[PDB]
Amino acid sequence: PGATLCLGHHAVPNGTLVKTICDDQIEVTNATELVQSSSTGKICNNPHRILDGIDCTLIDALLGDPHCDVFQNETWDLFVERSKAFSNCYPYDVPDYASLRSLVASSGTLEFITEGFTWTGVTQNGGSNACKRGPGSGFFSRLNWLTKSGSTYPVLNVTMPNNDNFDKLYIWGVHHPSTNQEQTSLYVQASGRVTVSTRRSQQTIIPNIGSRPWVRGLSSRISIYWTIVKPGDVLVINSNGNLIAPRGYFKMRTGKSSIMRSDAPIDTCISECITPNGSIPNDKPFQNVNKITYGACPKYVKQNTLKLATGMRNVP
Amino acid sequence: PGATLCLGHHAVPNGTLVKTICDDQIEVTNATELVQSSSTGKICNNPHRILDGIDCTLIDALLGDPHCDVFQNETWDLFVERSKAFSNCYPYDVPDYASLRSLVASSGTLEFITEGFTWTGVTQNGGSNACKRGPGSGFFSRLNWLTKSGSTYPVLNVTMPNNDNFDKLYIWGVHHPSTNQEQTSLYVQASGRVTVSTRRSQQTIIPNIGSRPWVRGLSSRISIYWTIVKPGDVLVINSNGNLIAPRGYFKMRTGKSSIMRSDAPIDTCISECITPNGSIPNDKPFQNVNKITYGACPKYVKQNTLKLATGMRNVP
Amino acid sequence: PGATLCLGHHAVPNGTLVKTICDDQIEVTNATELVQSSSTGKICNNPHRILDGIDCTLIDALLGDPHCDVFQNETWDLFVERSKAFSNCYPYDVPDYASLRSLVASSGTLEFITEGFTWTGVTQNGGSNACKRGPGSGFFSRLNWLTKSGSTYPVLNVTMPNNDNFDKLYIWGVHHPSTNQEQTSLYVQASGRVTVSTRRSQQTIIPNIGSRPWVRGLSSRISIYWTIVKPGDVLVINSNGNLIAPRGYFKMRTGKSSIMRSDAPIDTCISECITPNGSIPNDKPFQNVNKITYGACPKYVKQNTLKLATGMRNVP
Amino acid sequence: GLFGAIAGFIENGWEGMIDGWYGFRHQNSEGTGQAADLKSTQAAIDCINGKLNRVIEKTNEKFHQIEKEFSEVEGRIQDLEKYVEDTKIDLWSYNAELLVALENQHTIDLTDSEMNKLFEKTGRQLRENAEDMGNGCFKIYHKCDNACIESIRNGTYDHDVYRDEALNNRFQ
Amino acid sequence: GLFGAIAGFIENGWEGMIDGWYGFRHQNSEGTGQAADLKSTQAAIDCINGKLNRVIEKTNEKFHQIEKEFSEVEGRIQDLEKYVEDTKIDLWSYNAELLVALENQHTIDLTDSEMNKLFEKTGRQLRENAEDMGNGCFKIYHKCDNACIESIRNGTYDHDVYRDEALNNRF
Amino acid sequence: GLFGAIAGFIENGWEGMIDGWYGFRHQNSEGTGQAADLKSTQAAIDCINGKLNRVIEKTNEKFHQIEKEFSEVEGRIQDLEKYVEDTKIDLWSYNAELLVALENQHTIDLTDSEMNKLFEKTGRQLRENAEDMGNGCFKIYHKCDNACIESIRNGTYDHDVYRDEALNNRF
Ligand SMILES: *[C@@H]1O[C@H](CO)[C@@H](O[C@@H]2O[C@H](CO)[C@@H](O[C@@H]3O[C@H](CO)[C@@H](O)[C@H](O)[C@@H]3O)[C@H](O)[C@H]2NC(C)=O)[C@H](O)[C@H]1NC(C)=O
Ligand SMILES: *[C@@H]1O[C@H](CO)[C@@H](O[C@@H]2O[C@H](CO)[C@@H](O)[C@H](O)[C@H]2NC(C)=O)[C@H](O)[C@H]1NC(C)=O
Ligand SMILES: *[C@@H]1O[C@H](CO)[C@@H](O)[C@H](O)[C@H]1NC(C)=O
Ligand SMILES: *[C@@H]1O[C@H](CO)[C@@H](O)[C@H](O)[C@H]1NC(C)=O
Ligand SMILES: *[C@@H]1O[C@H](CO)[C@@H](O)[C@H](O)[C@H]1NC(C)=O
Ligand SMILES: *[C@@H]1O[C@H](CO)[C@@H](O)[C@H](O)[C@H]1NC(C)=O
Ligand SMILES: *[C@@H]1O[C@H](CO)[C@@H](O)[C@H](O)[C@H]1NC(C)=O
Repeated sequence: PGATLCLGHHAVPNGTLVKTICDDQIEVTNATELVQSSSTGKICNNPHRILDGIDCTLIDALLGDPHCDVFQNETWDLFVERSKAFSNCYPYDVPDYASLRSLVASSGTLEFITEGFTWTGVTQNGGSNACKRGPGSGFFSRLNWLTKSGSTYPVLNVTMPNNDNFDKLYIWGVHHPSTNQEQTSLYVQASGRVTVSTRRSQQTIIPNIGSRPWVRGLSSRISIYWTIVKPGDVLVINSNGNLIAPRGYFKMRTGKSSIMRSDAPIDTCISECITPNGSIPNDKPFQNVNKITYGACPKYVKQNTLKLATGMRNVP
Repeated sequence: PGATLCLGHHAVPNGTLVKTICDDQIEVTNATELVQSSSTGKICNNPHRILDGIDCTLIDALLGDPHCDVFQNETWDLFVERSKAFSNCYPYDVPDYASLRSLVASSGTLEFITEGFTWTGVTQNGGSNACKRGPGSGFFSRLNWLTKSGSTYPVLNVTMPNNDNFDKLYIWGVHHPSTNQEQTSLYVQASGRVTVSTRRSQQTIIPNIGSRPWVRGLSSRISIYWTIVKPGDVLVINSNGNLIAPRGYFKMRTGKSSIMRSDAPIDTCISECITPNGSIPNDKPFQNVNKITYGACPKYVKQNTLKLATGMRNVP
Repeated sequence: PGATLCLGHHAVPNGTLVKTICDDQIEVTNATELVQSSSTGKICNNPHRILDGIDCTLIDALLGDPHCDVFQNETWDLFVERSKAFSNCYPYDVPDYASLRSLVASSGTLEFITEGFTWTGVTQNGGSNACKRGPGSGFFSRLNWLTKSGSTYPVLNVTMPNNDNFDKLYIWGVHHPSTNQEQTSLYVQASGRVTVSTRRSQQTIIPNIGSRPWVRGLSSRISIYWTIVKPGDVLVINSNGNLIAPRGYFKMRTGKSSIMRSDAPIDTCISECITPNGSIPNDKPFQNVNKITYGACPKYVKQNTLKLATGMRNVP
Repeated sequence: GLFGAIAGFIENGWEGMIDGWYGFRHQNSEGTGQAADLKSTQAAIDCINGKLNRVIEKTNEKFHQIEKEFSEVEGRIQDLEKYVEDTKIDLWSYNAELLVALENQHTIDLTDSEMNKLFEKTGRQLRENAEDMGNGCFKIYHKCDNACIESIRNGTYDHDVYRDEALNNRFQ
Repeated sequence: GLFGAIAGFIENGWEGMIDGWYGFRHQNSEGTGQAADLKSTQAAIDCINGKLNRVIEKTNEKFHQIEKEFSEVEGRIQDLEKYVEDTKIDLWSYNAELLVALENQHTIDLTDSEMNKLFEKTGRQLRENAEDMGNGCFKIYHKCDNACIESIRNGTYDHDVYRDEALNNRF
Repeated sequence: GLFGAIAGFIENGWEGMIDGWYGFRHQNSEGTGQAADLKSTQAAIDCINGKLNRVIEKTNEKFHQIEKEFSEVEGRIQDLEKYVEDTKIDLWSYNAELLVALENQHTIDLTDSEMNKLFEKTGRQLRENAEDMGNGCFKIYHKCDNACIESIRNGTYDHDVYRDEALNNRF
C-alpha cells in the first residue's frame, strides 16, 4: 500500500474583497478597514480641555460683552464656537479679525490683569443702551470709554512699562461717530486721532465720521486694534478723542491651544482626536470625517474606505 | 526513440528601455509613455466656455473701459487674458488688484443690475479726454463720476438693501486730483472722505492731491475699491467728496470658473484639459507642459519622460 | 565513494539592524545611514559667496547706517545675519519690513547708483546726534533729510525717468515729528504729506506727530517705504514737508542669492549645503539638522536615523 | 500569487482547518487526519500584524493649524489657504491608495510563498521515498503508520530507514 | 528576475512566437512544431493592463487655483505662493519616479514568475517520465507523437500510460 | 526571505567566505575546499549599489525660500507659513520611512533569490547524478575529484559522463 501526505491552507465561508497591484478586487480570508468614516456626533471633553462658547464668540468674550463675562480669565485647550452665537454690545468691527481670533485661540487663555492707567481730564467708564448690563446702560468690561470733561477733552498721554517676564496683550479701540454733532459732543475736537506704539512699532488711526448700517440702535462703530508688548519694552498711548482705552492686558501664553467651529453637543467620554462632527477614534491611520481636526488624529483622505488584507487568498 | 519539450517566451526585434528597482536601464518587449510632453498650441473651445479677452483685461471689462464694453453681462468658464491687452480709459489703480481679479474670475460672470441710487446735489456722469467714448467725453460704464453742483458738494448719504437671495458685488471709487485748485474746484471741500459699509464691515478712504506722471494727458488718478453685500445685509455710502459711485451690482456666482494668461489661439476642437500653451490630452497620468492648468489635467512633474513597462524582459 | 557539494553564503561577526516591510528589526551583513545628523558647526565659504553681516542687519546695510557703510556696493550668494546685530542711527520702522528684507536678499547686491536730484528752496543733508558718523552728527548714507530753507518749505516736484533696461529700487522715508513745535520748526507747514508715484503706481504718507518711547535721545521716528520703477517708466516725488529723500537707486538683480540667520562661525572650507548650524555633507538623501537650508541640500525629515540595507541577511 | 501554490497547484483551501494557516492532511492504513503547521503559520502572522505600524510611525499630534472653511469671499489669501489644504489632502490620498495596493500584493505573495516553502521542505525530507502528485500531495511509497506521519510533521523523519522498501515499489 | 527563468536558465526569447507570451516547442518522431500557452499569457496581460489605473484613481478635476507666475517682485506673499507650488511639484515628481520604478520591477518579476509557474506545472504532469535538462526543456523518455504532445499542453497527459516505457528508457 | 533558502534550508552563512557573497563547499576523496560564485555575486552587487540613486533623483538645488522661524507673533500669515512647512516635512518624513522599508525588503528578497537560482542551477547540471540532501548540499553519487568539482563550478560539468556510474551507486 503506502500513504498520502497532502499540504494545504485554511479558508473561511465568507471572505472579504481587497484591492492589490494585480487585482482590482480579490478575495482574502480577512481584512481590516483603514479609513475612519463615522463619529458618535459628540465632542468628548477629555483628555483635552474643552470650553463651550455657547452664545459667545471668542472675540466677544475677550472684549467683555456682558452676557459673555462668565468667560473672564478662562482657559481652554479647545474653544468651541457655536453657529447660534450672537453679539449684544456696541456694534464694532475688527480689521484683521481673523488674526486676533487666531492668536487668542493659540494663546489659550483670557487671563486679564487690570493696570492702574491714569486718564487725566476725561470722563471714564462710558456706556450705552446698545450694550445693557442688567437693567442699566453699560460697556465692554475690558475697555474704558473716555469722553470729555467739562467743555474740553485734552491730549491724553500715558505710558505703561512691561516689567514682567511675559508678553502682554493690550486690547484697545477707536470710536467712529455717526455725526459731526456726536463727534464734538463727546470729544470736543472736530477730529480726534489715536496713536499707540512700542519701541519698534507704531499704529495711528484716524476716526471717520459718517453713518454705517443701523445696528442695535447705533449708526456708529468702534474699530478694535491690539498691541503686544514684550518684557523690557513699553506702551505709549496718545489721543485727543475717540479713544477706547484698555483697562489692562491679557497675559500671553504658548502651547497646544486652538479653536473650532461646531454644533456638536459636548459629552462626557474620552477621545484624543476632535473634529467638528464630534470626536473620532484614532486607531486607524486615515479618516474621512473632516479635514479640520484637533489633537492626535488620523490623516484626512478623500477615500471613504480602504481595506488592508490581514489574511491569505480565500479559496473555498 | 523519444522526444524533447521546450518552454519559452516571446521577444521582439527592438523593445523599449525602462528603469527598475534593480536596473537603471533594462530592455523589455514594450512600454508606454506616462508623461504628456506636447501640445497642439491651441486652446480648444469645448467643452469649456472660453472667452478671449483680446485687447482687454478682466478688470477693464469689469469697470467698463469703453473699448471693452463688448464684454458687458458676459459669462465664461475660462477667461483668457492676452499680452496685447491695454487700458484706454481714466488712469486708475486697484489696491489688492490680485484679489479682485481672482474673485471676479471665480464668480464667472459680469452680469450687472442697475439700481436706482439717488444722488442729491451733485453732478453725475463726469467724463474725461483720457477716456473718450466716441468723439465726446465719457466714463467707465459701470461707474458714475460725481462732481460739485453749483458751488457746493454736500455729504452724500444713500443706502441700498440686498433683498435678493444671492451676493451682490458693488464696485466704487475715489478720485485723486493733481492739485489743490482741482480738489476744491471739483468737490469744494479741501479734503474728502469716502465710507462704504455693511452691517459688519466698513471702508474709509482719504483722497490724494499731487502731480503724477502724465498718463493719457492726465496727472490725476482713480482708486478702485469693492464691497460685497450678503442677502439680508445692506450697503451704506457716505462721502463728502471724491466719490466714484456704483451704478448697481454684479450678481455673484460660485462654480468652476477661472482665468488664465495665454497668447494661444482659440481653435474649434475638444479637450478637457487647458494650459497656457494650449489644450493637452488627459489620457496620461502626468504632464511636463505647464504647472499652470485648468480642467481635468495630468499632474505636473519635472520629468519629461517616464516609461511604464507593459511587457516582459526582451531577451533575443 | 562519492562527494558532497554544499551551497552557501557569507556572513559577518556583527552586522547592522534594519527595518523592512516585514521586520521592525532584522540583521544584515552591512548597511548605510541615510540621515545626515551632524554638522561641523562652521559655515563653509565655498562654493557660495558668503557675506557675514556681523553687527548689521540687511536693512541697516541697505539704508546705510554708518557703522554698516563698509557693506556699500556689495554682492553675495548668501547674506548671513548675526544675532548680535544692532542699529546705531535714527530710530525707524518699516511697514512690511519682512518683504523688503526678502527682496533685497534675493537680488543679491547692495550696488547703489547716485542720481542728481534737485531740491529747490529746501535745505539738504539733515543730521542728528542720535546717528553719529565719525566724530560728527550724521544720517543714513542712502537717504537725504530735507528741511525748510529760510522761513519756507515749498512744494517739491521732481522727476526721474527710467531710460535704462533694468528695474530701479528706490528707498525713501517719512519723518514723524514728536511735537507740533518740531513739525513747524522743520517744515513750516502745520502738516506735511509725501507722495511718490510712477506711471502705474502711487503711495501717499501722512506724518505722525506725537511721543513714542524714547530711543537714543529721540521721540520722533522715520517710516521707510519703497518703490520700484521699470524701464520706460518714470519716478515722481512730491512733498510739502517731512520727506526723507532718496539719493539714487539700487540696481535690481535676479539669481540664486538668499539670506540666513546664524551664529555659526565662518570657516575656510567647501560645502554645497548650508544650515544655520553650519555646513553639512550632501552625500546622503536626507538630513535631520535644520528645516532651514540653502544650496544643494538633503531633504529634511523628522527621523534622526534611517538604515538602508546594503547586504543580505546575516546568519552566523 | 507569484509562487503558484495558493490558488494554484493547491486547488483550494480547507474550511475545516480552524487551528492554523498552513498544515497537513494524510491518509494511511490507520485512517486519515489533519494537523496545523505551527512554524509557517506564526511566520505569516508575525509579518502581517506588525505591518500597519512599521510604516506611518505612530499618529502625528497636531494642534493649531489653519482655517479650512470660510464664510466670506476674501480673494488672494483665502485662495492660497485652500490650495495648500487641497494639495495636502491629494498627496495623502495618493499615499494611502498606493500603500494598501503595495501591502496587499505583498501579503498575497508572502502567504503564497509560505505555502510553497513548506511544500518544498516536506519534499526534501522525503528524498527518493516519495513523489510529488502535482496537487500539493505526496505519494509515499512505503508503509507509514501514524508515528511515521508524525515524524514527518515534526521534522524528524529519517528517509534512509525507508529507502530500500520505497525504491523497490517505485521502479519495480 | 527573481525566479531565474527569463534571462536565466531560459537563454533567450522566441522572435518567431507572434501569437502569445508563453508557449511550447517540441521535437518528436513526427517532426517539430510550436504552440502558445493561453492561460499563462492571459495572466500576465490581465495584471499589466489595468495597473496604471489601480493607483492614482481617475484624473482629478481642478479649477480655480493660485497664481504661479508673477510680473512684479513682491517679497513675502509671492515667496509663499512660489514655495507652495514648488513644494507640491517636487513631491509629485517623487511619486512619479518611484511609481514607475516599483511597477516595472514588479512587471519583470511577475512575467518571470508566469514563465516559472508554467515550467513547474508542466514538470509535475510529466512526473518520472521526463527530466529537466536545465534550459527550460524536458527530455521525454518515450515515443511521443503529436497527440501525445497536445495532451501535455492541454493538461490531460496521463503519466501512468507511459511510466513503464519511460523508466525502462531512462535507466 | 520569500524563497526560503537564506535563513532557510541553508542553515547558516559562512563567515569563512571572504571573496564573494555566494559560493561552494565540497568534500571528496582529495579533501575539502571552498570557492566563490562570481556570477551571482556580481548580479547581486550590481543591483544593490545603484538603488538609492535611481529613485530620489540627484539632489535638487534650491536657494531663496520662505522663513521658517519667527521672533514675533503675527497671526494668519505666519500660521500659513508654519502649516506649509509642517505639511512638507510630514510628507517627506513619510516618503523616507516607506522608501527604506520597501528597498530593504527587496534587498533581502533579491539576495535570497540569487542563492536559490544558483542552487537550482547546480542541481540541474547534476541531473540524476545527485540528490538534494535538504540542507543546501548535494550528495554526489560518484567519485568526483577536484577537477570534477571545478567543472561544476564553472558550468561545464557533463552529466552524461557519470550517469551510468551515478545511477549505479544510487540504485
Ligand atoms: C508723554 O508721556 C511719555 C511717558 O511718560 C513721555 O515720555 C518720556 O519723555 C521723557 C522726556 O523726554 C523721558 O525722559 C528721559 O528718559 C530717559 C530714559 O529713561 C533718560 O535717560 C533721560 O535722561 C530722560 O529722563 C522719558 O523716558 C519718557 N518716558 C517713557 C516711558 O518713554 C513724553 O515726553 C510725554 N509727552 C508729552 C508731550 O508730554
Ligand atoms: C444716512 O442714510 C441712512 C439711510 O437712509 C440713514 O439710516 C436711517 O436712519 C434712520 C434713523 O435712525 C433709521 O430709522 C432708518 O432705519 C435708517 N434707514 C435705513 C434704510 O437703514 C442714516 O441715518 C443716514 N445718516 C445720516 C447721518 O443722516
Ligand atoms: C481579522 O483581522 C483582524 C485584524 O488583525 C483581527 O483582529 C481579527 O481577529 C481577524 N478575524 C478573523 C476571523 O481571523
Ligand atoms: C461632518 O460634517 C460635515 C458638515 O455637514 C459633513 O459634510 C460631513 O459629511 C460630516 N462627516 C461625517 C463623517 O459625518
Ligand atoms: C505596446 O503597448 C501599447 C500600449 O498598451 C500598445 O498600444 C502597443 O500596441 C503595444 N505594442 C506591442 C508590440 O505589443
Ligand atoms: C509653455 O509656455 C511657457 C511660456 O512661454 C514656456 O516657458 C514653456 O516652456 C512651454 N512649455 C512647453 C511644454 O512648451
Ligand atoms: C541646530 O540648531 C537649532 C537651533 O538652535 C537647534 O534647535 C537644533 O537642535 C540644532 N541641530 C543640531 C543637530 O545640533
